[PDB]
Amino acid sequence: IKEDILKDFEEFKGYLKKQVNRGKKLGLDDGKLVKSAAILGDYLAKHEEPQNGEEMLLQELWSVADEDEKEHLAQLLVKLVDKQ
Amino acid sequence: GTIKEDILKDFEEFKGYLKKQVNRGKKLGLDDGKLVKSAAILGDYLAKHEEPQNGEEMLLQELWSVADEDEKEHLAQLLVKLVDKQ
Repeated sequence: IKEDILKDFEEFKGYLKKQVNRGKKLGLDDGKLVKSAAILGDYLAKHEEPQNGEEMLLQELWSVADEDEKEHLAQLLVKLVDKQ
Repeated sequence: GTIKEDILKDFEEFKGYLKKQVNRGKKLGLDDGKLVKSAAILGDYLAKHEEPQNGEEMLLQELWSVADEDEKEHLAQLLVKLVDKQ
């Protein structure tokens, strides 16, 4: 797998992991437990300009997903971030 | 506007490649008097574990690798909706 492809993915995954940590820490600051899926879901709801194919695909998938599909996609994305 | 033209084009090509998978898949089934679902075809496609050629494919394969049986069926369904968009 080309080096450029991998690098874009690792950067993408690192960005999402930082999003989750920041969200969980802020929650902790307010005495609350915040779920990873909720944080990632809020990130996708922001519609940030896609910078790579990963973000472009996620935003397109999000745009055709119903409410239940959105929750499941966010949950699946958490497992991707968390490993995998 | 904000999305760089190349990121869009790459997605358009990616989407076209999936649409290619589906059409051919449906064509093969039709010739055998069978109706094949797009989600089944895209699922078989992801099951091949083809080497990713772009960010779109890389994300899809990584998602597929952590998905349980239900999540795989649902992601394939969502991908069909993405392919048949606009």
